[PDB]
Amino acid sequence: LVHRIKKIEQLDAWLNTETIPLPVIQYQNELKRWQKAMEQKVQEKFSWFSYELLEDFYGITNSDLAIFGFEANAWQKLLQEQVKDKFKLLEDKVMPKKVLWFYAGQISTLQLGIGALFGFKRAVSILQTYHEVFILYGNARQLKNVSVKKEDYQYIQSELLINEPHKNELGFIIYLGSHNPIGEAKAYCQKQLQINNFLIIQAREVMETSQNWLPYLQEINSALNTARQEYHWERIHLFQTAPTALCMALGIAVGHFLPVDVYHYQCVFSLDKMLNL
Amino acid sequence: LVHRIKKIEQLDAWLNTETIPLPVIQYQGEENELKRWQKAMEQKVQEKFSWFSYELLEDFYGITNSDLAIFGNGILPFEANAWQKLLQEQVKDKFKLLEDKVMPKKVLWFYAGQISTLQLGIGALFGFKRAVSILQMEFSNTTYHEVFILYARQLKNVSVKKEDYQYIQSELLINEPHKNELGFIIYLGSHNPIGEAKAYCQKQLQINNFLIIQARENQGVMETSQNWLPYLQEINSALNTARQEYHWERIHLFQTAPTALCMALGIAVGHFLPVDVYHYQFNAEEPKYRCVFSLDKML
RNA sequence: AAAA
Repeated sequence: LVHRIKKIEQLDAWLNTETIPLPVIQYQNELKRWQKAMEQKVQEKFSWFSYELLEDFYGITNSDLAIFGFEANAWQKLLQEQVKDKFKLLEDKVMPKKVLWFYAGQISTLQLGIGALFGFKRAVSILQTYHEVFILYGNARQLKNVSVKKEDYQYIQSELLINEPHKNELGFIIYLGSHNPIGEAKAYCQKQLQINNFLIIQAREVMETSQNWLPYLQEINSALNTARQEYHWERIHLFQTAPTALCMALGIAVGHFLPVDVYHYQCVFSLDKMLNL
Repeated sequence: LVHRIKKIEQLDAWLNTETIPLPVIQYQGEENELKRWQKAMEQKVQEKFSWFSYELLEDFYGITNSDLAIFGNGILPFEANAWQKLLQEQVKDKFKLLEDKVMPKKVLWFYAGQISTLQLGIGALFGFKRAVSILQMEFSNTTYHEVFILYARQLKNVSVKKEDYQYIQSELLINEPHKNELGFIIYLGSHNPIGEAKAYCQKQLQINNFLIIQARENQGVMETSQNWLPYLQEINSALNTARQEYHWERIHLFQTAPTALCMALGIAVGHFLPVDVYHYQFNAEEPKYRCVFSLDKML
């Protein structure tokens, strides 16, 4: 029931628009504080948007846009319980008009699985006061640009170290966070999985929040494809620190195609198993 | 049985036209996402033929959304016989039956698909004798774009030579001239298959001759507004030039290519070539490649 | 490489 309408233009904007935003959060009363900020950020671009108006027009409640409640079976269960069908159900609810998602998240490692289940085919705005940092609407396809070679790298440096060409097990290191995991990741890969192959990605010089973060995704995708061009890899394990937006977009781009075992630092799930679980 | 039509302009436009769009799509998953995909495709077709509608299609030729969808429930099993059964029970006669459904009026297929490897078989069973608009979703605005227009001779053009290449770069590695078999590798997507397919060929097919095709400048992103017909022209010219000075008894196809490009390549090559297509399955144990079908065994 |  629509009863929170105040301005007459609000009804016109809510009934004669092409895209209806649905801000979604990934939180483990803090949701109310997080959803208030998320409702304000979309209000910057859509002053006609309101959570009460959204629940009146389409029934998308506040709990309907948030999944709450050694990363393990608990992590994969929270992944498959609501996240797997959330986007499909919400897009089914607003069936005529297109959907412009607004995504924020909390857990870095779980954000990779959330993005992989989320897909590369969603017009999204990934926000990181919350500031939008990933713009994949309006331009989106550029997220999968792997054309940037190793020589013309501007933001980050990639180094590939291979010690067992016969063994097709490569480690994935992305040093784009707070604490450098390079030594710990090397010890873990050389001690537990006995993997001597690592694909480290480090910064060339945390980030500029105001600026668009697409070149980071383009550079990591290009480095991964360049590494996979000449050699064969059966399995990839990540060992990284990253912002929510960066890993979320990496999961969006790489997706479920590559055989990847995402681990969390303080395996858990499999990127190819998101479509299987 | 016209009952879901309100205006008369759509009625008269449907009655007195020559081309009737039959937008056929392929999906593997849930029916709700199939309905959403069909709705987006219907919007794209109405952008060009405003009188089009699924309800009008059903009221005019008695044809539902099922006939326009190559639909399968869940993930396709990673078995060659399963893919062959899908190609034969569904795709082998689908286009023939849809063509026969509307006999006096020409059909204009507005095609998009989901599984890239399947699109080669769809194009092979499709044939160059059908004028077709091949689409590709641009994800900035969540809308299709007509990247191939065949409504078709320039589809099967050859006159472009290697020195005049502008879009793709092609190389031919012939290390064993005695062996009359090579692997066709295409990389015009965002996940490089060169290493994995080369390892598969050299460890499971014992083939050391390759035809590698990539993009020249912008690999992984192709302008969905611009026509992709030159891309396929370059690819087909490279393929035929590789088959001019050499005889290839059998070809092996691995590709990370757009769905639109895959279907365009399938319709250009057709079944007049000895190629086995190998599909990469994400949720599969190593080896993740498998000869799902052969291009020369369709008929 | 399962709407690239």
